[PDB]
Amino acid sequence: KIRVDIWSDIACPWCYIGKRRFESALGQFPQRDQVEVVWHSFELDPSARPLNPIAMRDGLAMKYSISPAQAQGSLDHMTQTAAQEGLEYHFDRVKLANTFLAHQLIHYAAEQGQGDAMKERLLRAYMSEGQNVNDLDTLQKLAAEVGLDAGAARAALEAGTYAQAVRYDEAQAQQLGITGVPFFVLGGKYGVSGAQAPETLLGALSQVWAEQHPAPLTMLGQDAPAEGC
Repeated sequence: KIRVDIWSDIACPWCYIGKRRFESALGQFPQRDQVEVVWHSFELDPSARPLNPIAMRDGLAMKYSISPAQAQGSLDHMTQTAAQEGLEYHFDRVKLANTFLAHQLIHYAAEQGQGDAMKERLLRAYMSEGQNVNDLDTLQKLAAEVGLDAGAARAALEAGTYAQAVRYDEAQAQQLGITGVPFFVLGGKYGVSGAQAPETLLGALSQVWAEQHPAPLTMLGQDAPAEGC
């Protein structure tokens, strides 16, 4: 097996682009059935208020200290880039929500083996559908659409069951020196930073697989005294 640990935020347009680019690489990878993908929580703004009422453009402009026009240029670039991945962004509709509860929902989903589908649904909800991913009703609905037990998902969110696990994911990232997302870890050994091209990720997958499958040796001589486990 090859394990791929991916750190990502729901509020992260480059993370969604990166998810698609990774999926393209994985589709090209002959041993894709041997790959285990695990999503890990990362918050770009863990101190974000529950819901920040301003436009994403203005939020971005404040974050990077730039003009509304250049902030718009940035949004436009990301929109155009995402369109090449089949993604239709609607930044004008984005609700600037704290994503802590959404990350908790992905943790809930992953216990049911639906981590990726939940991650995917939340990215779409955030980037394309103008949904508030801090809103409990909204999260419950999205859980239902993914095929989860909507009532159980809601209860887990209200109890904060996966809160610690999310914070641990975030601490893990800090310890690994991960300061920007999306970030890929392969085989617990190799780091790949940002929304890399499919070719790069496919190359990494292939490199790791090859490393774990050396050519069999040609044995010489007879077995001599040896010790084993």
